[PDB]
Amino acid sequence: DHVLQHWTVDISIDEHEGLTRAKARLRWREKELVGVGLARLNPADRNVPEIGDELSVARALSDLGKRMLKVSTHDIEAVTHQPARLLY
Amino acid sequence: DHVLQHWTVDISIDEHEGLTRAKARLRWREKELVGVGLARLNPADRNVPEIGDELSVARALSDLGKRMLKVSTHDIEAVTHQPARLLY
Repeated sequence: DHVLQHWTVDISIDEHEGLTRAKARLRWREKELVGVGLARLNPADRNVPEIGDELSVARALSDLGKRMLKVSTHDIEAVTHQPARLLY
Repeated sequence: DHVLQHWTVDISIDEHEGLTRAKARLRWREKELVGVGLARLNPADRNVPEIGDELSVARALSDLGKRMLKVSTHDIEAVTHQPARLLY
C-alpha cells in the first residue's frame, strides 16, 4: 500500500585559505538543482575547519531546499494553471 | 592548496494514500541528523504524485539544513565559549 523511493544529494566541499564552499546537487525526474553555501573561518575558529565544512553544507542544503520549493511551485502551477507560491 | 571532500544525503520518500513523507539523513564527523518533510496531495493534483515527492523532499532538505545550522552553532559556541545563534 506504500510506494517507497530513495534519492541522494551529492555534496562537494572545497576548503581554501579559510573559505569553504559547498555545493549540493540533486537530480530527480525531469529536474536538477545545485544548492550552494559558503562559510569563512575567522581568527577565533581558524583551526576548526569542521565548522566551515558543516556550516557551508548547512547553507547549501538550505539553498537546495529553497530552490526545490520553487520547482514544486512551478509544477503545481502547471497542473492548476493558477499562479502559486510556496513559502515552506 | 584546496582540501576537497564529498558527502551524501540519503533521502527516503514514502507515499501512502495521498500523503508523502520524506526523511533526509546526513552523517558527518561526530554528528547525525535527519530532516523530515511532509506533502499531502489534494484533489487538484491527486494524480501527480511527483509533486508530493519533490515537495516533501524540499521540506526535508530545508529541515536538515536548519538542523545543521543549529549543530554549527553548538560547535562555534564550544570554541568561543560564548552563546551564539546562526540565522542563516
